[PDB]
Amino acid sequence: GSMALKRIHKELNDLARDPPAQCSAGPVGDDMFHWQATIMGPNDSPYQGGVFFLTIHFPTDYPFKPPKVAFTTRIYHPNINSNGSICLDILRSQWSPALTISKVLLSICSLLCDPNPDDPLVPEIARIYKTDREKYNRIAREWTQKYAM
Amino acid sequence: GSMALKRIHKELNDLARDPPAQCSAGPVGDDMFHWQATIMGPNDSPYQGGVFFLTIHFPTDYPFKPPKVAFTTRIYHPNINSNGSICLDILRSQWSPALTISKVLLSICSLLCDPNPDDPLVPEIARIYKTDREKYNRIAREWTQKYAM
Amino acid sequence: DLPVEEQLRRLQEERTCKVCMDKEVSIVFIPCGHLVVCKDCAPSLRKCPICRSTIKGTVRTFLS
Amino acid sequence: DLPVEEQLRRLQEERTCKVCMDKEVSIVFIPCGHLVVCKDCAPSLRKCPICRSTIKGTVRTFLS
Ligand SMILES: [Zn+2]
Ligand SMILES: [Zn+2]
Ligand SMILES: [Zn+2]
Ligand SMILES: [Zn+2]
Repeated sequence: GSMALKRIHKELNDLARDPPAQCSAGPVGDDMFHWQATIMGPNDSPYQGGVFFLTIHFPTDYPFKPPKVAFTTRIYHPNINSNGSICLDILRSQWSPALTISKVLLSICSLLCDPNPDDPLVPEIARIYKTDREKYNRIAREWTQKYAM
Repeated sequence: GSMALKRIHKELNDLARDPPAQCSAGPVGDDMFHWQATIMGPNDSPYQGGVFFLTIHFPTDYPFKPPKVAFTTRIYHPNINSNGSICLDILRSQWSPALTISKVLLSICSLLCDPNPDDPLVPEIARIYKTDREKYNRIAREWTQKYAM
Repeated sequence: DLPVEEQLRRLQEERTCKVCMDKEVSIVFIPCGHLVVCKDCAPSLRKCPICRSTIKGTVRTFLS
Repeated sequence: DLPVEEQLRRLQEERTCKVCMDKEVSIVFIPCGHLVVCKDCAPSLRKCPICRSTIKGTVRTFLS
């Protein structure tokens, strides 16, 4: 290569040794820059059970720019839009080359477990979430039923 | 301890794992600061065969001051006096805490293999050595015979 | 500390550059004081990748 | 590189302070640039123990 290349090869090669808890990812074709992750809906979120698939796309000048990550799977979460885009700090402003694809998946997981108050990507969902979890989680698990599993 | 203490303990503990080629040393009593080395006259010096014993004395503020080292064994060498003292750069001006007892023994060895022109501790011996090795080595091995083995 | 391998995989991993993650770390950041990247990765960075403290210089390390 | 142990004994030995040889190295010398002693041993030294270059300062390293 490289350099993103020789880097991403380690990334991948490490994600094999020590995969992040809930999921796995990898190259789709021989194009090492186009990845697909599968994330296994985390227990004690309202997404447990269902399985979710995400698309990873490394920029040519990764790790200095953050990778493009977005759910292909349908999902009910205030920080994920109807088109798949994720609303996460590291994915945008807070990204650092120091942090790995492995590490981002994790934070996505934890984001599914704990959505946000200031960030609402979909204001439709956020409001229901704010002080009516009861309702929120029903629709959350309902979608998990319908589209995830 | 320590600190010289905890240091010297490693010194010793390492000199066991990886002893310097020709010799070994260690504490005499429980006084870790009074050591005795035995150095095994190096092959292709005129001292081969014979065995030599040296006395090591660590200063209380070792490694910042160099250890006191001197042959108890008799020896014919321009850089060692009739009383046992060694004339070596590191033993005096060139000492550095970075370097170990192990490392000094080595340089003593190599000093026995290659004496000096500017340093003559015993000018009596140096002159014979200068341009009459023939003679020098005879007396050198002769002493090895008489006192070393 | 658990037997056979590691630290070793881990020990080297603590000592390798944090961005190329290939070359060994060599550069202390000024002023943040992190010894966390190799000589080569440095120029491409404005802020130290660890604390987002902005880099203003480098000291090179000689483990000689 | 030969099997079981080492580097490890050796790897740690490359990373440990050069004078107390107990505590891990933490300090880059100014100006000689050696990262070769731990915080504690430094004060007792005028010259860097490796190259007899005289010390004029220190930078502290944060491997965080
Ligand atoms: Zn690098
Ligand atoms: Zn920093
Ligand atoms: Zn130290
Ligand atoms: Zn130096």
